[PDB]
Amino acid sequence: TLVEQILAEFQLQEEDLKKVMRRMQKEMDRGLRLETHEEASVKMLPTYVRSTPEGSEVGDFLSLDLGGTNFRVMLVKVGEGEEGQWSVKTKHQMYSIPEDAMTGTAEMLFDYISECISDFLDKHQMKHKKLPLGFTFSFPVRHEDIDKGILLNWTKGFKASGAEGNNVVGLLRDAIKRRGDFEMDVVAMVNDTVATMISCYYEDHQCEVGMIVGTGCNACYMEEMQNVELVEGDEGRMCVNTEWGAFGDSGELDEFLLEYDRLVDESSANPGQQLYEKLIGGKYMGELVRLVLLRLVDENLLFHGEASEQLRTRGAFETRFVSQVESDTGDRKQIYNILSTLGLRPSTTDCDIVRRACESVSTRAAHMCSAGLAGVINRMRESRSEDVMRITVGVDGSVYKLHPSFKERFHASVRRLTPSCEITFIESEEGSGRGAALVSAVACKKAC
Ligand SMILES: Nc1ncnc2c1ncn2[C@@H]1O[C@H](COP(=O)(O)OP(=O)(O)OP(O)(O)=S)[C@@H](O)[C@H]1O
Ligand SMILES: COc1ccc2ncnc(Nc3ccn(C)n3)c2c1
Ligand SMILES: OC[C@H]1O[C@H](O)[C@H](O)[C@@H](O)[C@@H]1O
Ligand code: NA
Repeated sequence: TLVEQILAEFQLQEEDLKKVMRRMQKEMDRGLRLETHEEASVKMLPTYVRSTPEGSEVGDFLSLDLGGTNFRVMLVKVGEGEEGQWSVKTKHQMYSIPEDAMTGTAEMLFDYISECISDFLDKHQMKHKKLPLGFTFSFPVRHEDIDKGILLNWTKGFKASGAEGNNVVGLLRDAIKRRGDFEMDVVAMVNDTVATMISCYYEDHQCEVGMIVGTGCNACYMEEMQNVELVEGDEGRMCVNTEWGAFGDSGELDEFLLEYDRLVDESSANPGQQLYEKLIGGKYMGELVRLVLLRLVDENLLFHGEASEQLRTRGAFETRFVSQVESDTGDRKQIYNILSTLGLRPSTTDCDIVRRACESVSTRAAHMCSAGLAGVINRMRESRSEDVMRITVGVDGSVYKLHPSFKERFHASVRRLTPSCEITFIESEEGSGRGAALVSAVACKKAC
């Protein structure tokens, strides 16, 4: 009961979720308007990705993916399909980011990116090939066009100095000039949410929402042009990057924030920023569980009130451990092994408590995430005339894909909050790479 009283703090009633949903909708409306776009916690950044009236280039494309724990370079072949365009990743290489490069300047980081591109083109006999470049940049960008935009600020622990406020495409093109080895036609820069939505659209034309639940958490959707006041025109739709991770940054989530949320935030690389994301993302989930277990040990409710050296160190309870604990069949074998590796010798009840602590944090993440998506979907419903809105949501991220129960708790909670909406959820197959190449193929018809 004492353990259950502490875990009860993570509960969110239907009215709590509807309140989050309504406040998300409010912040989304505020971000789209000129008078409030600047002070808005939910930035609602125009991407310049429009509902295209046909015009795509076919062939091989080079796709870049910067945002995750590592960095990826891939080759994607695009062609004329039934729907419109098919796309397939043919070659790929993952590169790790060094400590001195992540701490170093923007020019140091982008030179390393340019060095990785050289390594890929050399080890694939294509340095002599002038390919259009597609760039998936999983960070908040204020766009001037499809191939132009400034980094607003780093998120998810990134720190490369002299990057914020500068044209990201400009940094990459300058780094390529600084090398002289190869030549790239940097054609498009898209967010990971956008890349995911675009790749899912060719499988289902009803896909007008992109959502990422991985290290970070964010969504994009197709907004009516007349509602995107930060761009000129009233015809068609434009994809808007909500940057919903920053919801709560103006105090919108204060009544829902817990001692563990406050501890994660103070110790993070961005204190006071990405608060909503800090309740959901894989960068923070395992850390939230760690802080809960530590509370239980101080209250003498877990491990006889004794925590290990590893359990008392930041980042030790990895997000994958949350997913592993919740995959346990009931024999406690998976929980025991995780805890033993963390230097603990848990009892049968300690294992059960750790499971409960994991479910409490991951259920809150799924429910909080659902209120956001329901907000986007109901906002889209309002700006349309039909009996039932049938919409497809394109999804990516390890938390949503790999966690044993997140997906289902999330789907059930979204459907509950979205009446007269028929939602289809599709997972992206190489969404970041294919999406960036698909946007690049259309953008090529105008620039290259
Ligand atoms: N089995 C797992 N279950 C749940 N979460 C996990 C699992 N494995 C890793 N993670 C976490 O999820 C994150 C990695 O998510 P990824 O899908 O690889 O996306 P990413 O490319 O690293 O960055 P973004 O923001 O999600 S596009 C890290 O924060 C991990 O701690
Ligand atoms: C739902 O809307 C869609 C669906 C699929 C798409 N595939 C490629 N490019 C798209 N849009 C682009 C690229 C460049 N611009 C100015 N607009 C695109 C837009
Ligand atoms: O990667 C998932 C998301 O993580 C962070 O919230 C970024 O600010 C956003 O650009 C990205 O889409
Ligand atoms: Na407009």
